[PDB]
Amino acid sequence: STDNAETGVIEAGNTDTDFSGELAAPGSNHTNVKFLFDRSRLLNVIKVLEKDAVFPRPFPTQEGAQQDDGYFCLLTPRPTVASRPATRFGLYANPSGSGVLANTSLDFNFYSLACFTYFRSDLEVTVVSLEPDLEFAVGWFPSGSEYQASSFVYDQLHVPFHFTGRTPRAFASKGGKVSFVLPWNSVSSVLPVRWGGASKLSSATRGLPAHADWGTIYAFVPRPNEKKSTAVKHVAVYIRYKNARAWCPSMLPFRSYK
Amino acid sequence: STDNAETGVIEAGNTDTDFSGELAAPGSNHTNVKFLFDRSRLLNVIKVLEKDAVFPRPFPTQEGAQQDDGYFCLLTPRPTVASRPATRFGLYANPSGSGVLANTSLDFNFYSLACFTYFRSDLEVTVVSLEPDLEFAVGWFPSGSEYQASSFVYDQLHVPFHFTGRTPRAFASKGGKVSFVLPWNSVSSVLPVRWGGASKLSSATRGLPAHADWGTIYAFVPRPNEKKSTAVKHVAVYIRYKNARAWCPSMLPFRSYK
Amino acid sequence: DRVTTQTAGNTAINTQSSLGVLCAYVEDPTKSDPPSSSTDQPTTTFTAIDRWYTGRLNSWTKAVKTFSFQAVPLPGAFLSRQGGLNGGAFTATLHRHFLMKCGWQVQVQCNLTQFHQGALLVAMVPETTLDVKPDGKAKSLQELNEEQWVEMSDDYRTGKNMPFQSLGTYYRPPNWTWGPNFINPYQVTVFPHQILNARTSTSVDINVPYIGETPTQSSETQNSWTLLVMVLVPLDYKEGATTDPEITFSVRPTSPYFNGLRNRYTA
Amino acid sequence: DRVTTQTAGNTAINTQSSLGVLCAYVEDPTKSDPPSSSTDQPTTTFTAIDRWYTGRLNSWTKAVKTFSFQAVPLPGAFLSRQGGLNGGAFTATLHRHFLMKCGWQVQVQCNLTQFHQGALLVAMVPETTLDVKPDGKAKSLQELNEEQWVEMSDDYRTGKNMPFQSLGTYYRPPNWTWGPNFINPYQVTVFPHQILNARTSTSVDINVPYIGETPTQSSETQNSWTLLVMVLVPLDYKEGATTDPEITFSVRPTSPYFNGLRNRYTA
Amino acid sequence: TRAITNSVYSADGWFSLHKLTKITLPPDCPQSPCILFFASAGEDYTLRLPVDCNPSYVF
Amino acid sequence: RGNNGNMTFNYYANTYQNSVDFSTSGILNPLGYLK
Amino acid sequence: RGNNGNMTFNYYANTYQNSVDFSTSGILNPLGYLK
Repeated sequence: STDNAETGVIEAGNTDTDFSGELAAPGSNHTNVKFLFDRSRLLNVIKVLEKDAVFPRPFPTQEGAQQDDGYFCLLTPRPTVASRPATRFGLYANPSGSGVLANTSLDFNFYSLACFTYFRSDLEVTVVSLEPDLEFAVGWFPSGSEYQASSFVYDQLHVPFHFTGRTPRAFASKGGKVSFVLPWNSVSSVLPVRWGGASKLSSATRGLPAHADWGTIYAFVPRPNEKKSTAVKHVAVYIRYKNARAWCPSMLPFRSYK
Repeated sequence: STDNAETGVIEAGNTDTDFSGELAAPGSNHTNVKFLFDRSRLLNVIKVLEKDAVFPRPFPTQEGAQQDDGYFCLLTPRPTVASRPATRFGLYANPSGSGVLANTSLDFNFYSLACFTYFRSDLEVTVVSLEPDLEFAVGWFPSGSEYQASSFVYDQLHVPFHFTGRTPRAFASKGGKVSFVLPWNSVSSVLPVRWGGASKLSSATRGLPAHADWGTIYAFVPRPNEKKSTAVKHVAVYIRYKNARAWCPSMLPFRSYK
Repeated sequence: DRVTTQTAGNTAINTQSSLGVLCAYVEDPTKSDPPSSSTDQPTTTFTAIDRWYTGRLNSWTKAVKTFSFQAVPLPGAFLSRQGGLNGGAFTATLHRHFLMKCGWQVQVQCNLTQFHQGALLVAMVPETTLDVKPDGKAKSLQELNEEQWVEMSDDYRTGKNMPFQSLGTYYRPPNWTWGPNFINPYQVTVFPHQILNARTSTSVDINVPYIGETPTQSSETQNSWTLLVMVLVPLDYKEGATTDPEITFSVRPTSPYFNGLRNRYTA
Repeated sequence: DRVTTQTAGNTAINTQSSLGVLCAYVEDPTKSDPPSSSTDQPTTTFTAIDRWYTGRLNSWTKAVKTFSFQAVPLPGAFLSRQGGLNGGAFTATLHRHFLMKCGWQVQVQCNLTQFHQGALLVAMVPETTLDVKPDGKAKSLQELNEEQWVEMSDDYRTGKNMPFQSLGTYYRPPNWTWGPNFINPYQVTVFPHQILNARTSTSVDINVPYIGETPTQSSETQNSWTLLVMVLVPLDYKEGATTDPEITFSVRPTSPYFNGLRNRYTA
Repeated sequence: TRAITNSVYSADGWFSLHKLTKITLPPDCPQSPCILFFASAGEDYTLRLPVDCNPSYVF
Repeated sequence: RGNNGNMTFNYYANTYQNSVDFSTSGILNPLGYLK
Repeated sequence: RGNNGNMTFNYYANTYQNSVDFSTSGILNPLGYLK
């Protein structure tokens, strides 16, 4: 069918448009955005806390900072680094040495189907243990709050301040899991998948949204600091995007030909 | 009663047809196809995965292929070999030596009552562990998909890519079971019990249906590859044919007189 | 009563000892709807493929044992030209269409006399690889014309010798014992059959509809039916009688729906 | 206004400088009744012969003089495959039917530029032997591809060289001077024609019905039409322009009525 | 939607842009013009069965 | 209905539990008719 | 409705399960219009 594609709008035609044929039946609705993003996937593998940690200091962190890394899961499909929102995703090709290997995360299953710019949904976090018989718990603090980092001596036991709070501290059973659904808490109307504005928190980094997150979870162990174990235990954070809505179509990542 | 059986149709008569008698009562409906196939039975005994395996390469597999066998249960009453659909069923009479003893499977309870050619049903897979206190999980990938065979380093732990996906990865409890019902997913309208056409995937093997399956399950252990155990643990796959329909009557297997 | 002339197109065939058309699985197997797996306009029947294609089949001596069968693949016989069964305008249309969805209507003629005994079991057998050698290769006409009647061994009763993918040199080659494309020779009467007896008829009449795992199957691969002539009682006669009675067969495709037009099939 | 896409079957052809279909001798040359000289049921059109069969024709240099024609026999081009004009399902149906009664619908494409001059006279010429050498033999493709454009001598203007029965050695062989299958080259515009000018169009459109001395003619003998491409003005261009413009043609048989089915024609 | 095993180089056939007549350019015009290809879905193109993606875009 | 005794209550719907066919546009009848 | 097969019964309310927007005061339409 004779067209002009310089116009920018092409009417999607069928076989009957040029030839003799008919329309096929509608297959299914598995491309529905509220249906397609509504399934769980691995987000980040964070180490389980055992003491009242220091939250990671803001960038640029200098050496001699006695902070606690690899502990907080900033719940976001966008690339993160050191439990803080980043712009580039970077893994370690040859991690020999040298400093602190920063925990990065990315939602691999999201950006392959995030052909849009803005995305709003609830979040259903399931925190699966990666340790046999682990009796852990799961904190949370919203987009814009900060970690309460101290302890209080309860009967000569340094019970930390992340055992309590007005935010959900879900306690897992022995060998169980933690599953709860978090609302869209951030101050932005939508989470920018791609962002081009500047956040003026620092020397203004272009393309870094400051409040594109559902918060930040952290696993801990419900014992005081005297009962701190030795081997560092992990946990695995599965998230699901409940009630997904997506705006403003955009690009999919570049599949290299090599 | 005087008849002609060369006609090919014989009216099934009663005692009253030749003699003096009466019709017996209707006994029951346990010959109903939707009722008779709706019961579980052992299909295949597959070994539980512990690392990100290589799926078995297509036939003819040559030596030096470092693939992982005996791991995938192609969910099908038809004869399988090496987790791939076969035409003949072959056990090992004297398995001494010599190469890799290929895992074969057959539904013994089906073909003794598969007096038909085409068969469509849902499938209710129950994966019973054959190991005490085994904490396993059960994957699946549909008829036409393929195994996602790699790993991603999550906090210096080689977590495989078969922990996630858009297909059901049901996680069993410790000492529990996994039971779920799979729809008729294959691209054929019905599963051919007996097939005579040629699949043109290879040099065309006659009688080999390429997409006569409900998919392929695989058991794994929810630990990363560093926590790989030594003793190879098994699991047992029980399937049930929910909502069975069967067409085109055919033959039952030959009971030998010896 | 028993004189039925079955006109189709320009080829009418006659039978004066007709038992009756064994219409299979339905009342009228001619009635069929177009395939639902083709968005293009299908090539329906036309007046040069609605006729009785007839070719010979091998003779039936006294040396033929019980259950020695003889299989005609449909549409495998139109393409390999088994028995001289040349399709003509049907095969020249079957080679150029990718998918083909038809139902068959066969008739096997073997006129015995009143002084002969014997019985064939003509039966349209669905989905069997009885035409294929166990090594994968389909039979050629030089190979059919040397065995003449493929005897019922235990490799056919068990399905031990159906064609297979060789596992390769990696896997240990397993002892094959069974395959679902067997013949249980005592249960071939479940299929759409008539018995070609030496004392009731000379010709049998079977009419089967399209069956298949897909709503239409490929043209060059399918063997959805198989005209199976099986000897239930061996031929016996006193000497002087007409030795080796001929067997023919006449095949008519009822309502075919071709799809996917392309050039002539070159493997 | 001038963008006409002529869909037929599964082969739609396009032209963006269309002058209009020159429907010949009637309003609608598609409408035709079955032959009255066949008591058998005729094979009408079907959806694999209702399409635009397209083959090339020779190039048009500057060396081509005025009135150098080039003739396409219809249906003589489907059978000899002149210019690659392969009929496919039409020729495979034309060889098997003894009589054939169709009307044609042609279109000749030769895209000049606005800086070229020249004019072809495409004209469906009825009942001419322009494809035949004077010695009786019809031309083969090796013979067409050496002259490329059969020049208008006085043997064609007088019809001196049309094919003939040799009288033998008994009669004195007479001085032949004339024959009715001449070309008067100045009067080819009485035929159903359009002029393929270098400044009005790239394609011409002619639609002719079935004509013939009998209500249907034989299949292997007839030359009832002849797609005649005649050069009225020689091609001229300044140097640098696209030398030797191609000429194709697209032929569609409108409503054929085949008769007399037999096996494939073997002379 | 993915030629995993096998489709030999032949899954649903081949698109092929043949040129019918040569492109007749006037003098003082660029040789070798460029046909820009797109690929859109039809008004009846419908998808089914999500799977895990290919995460090799990030490497 | 098959081997299903849960006569009262279906928690999941029809299209989730079973798998219904998509549209396109007792009495034991014999499997072969003499005509 | 999304990937939600629990057609019958919602235990928690709307504003607890979901997160409704606060007020201020199929049919696939195209994402770009030639005007």
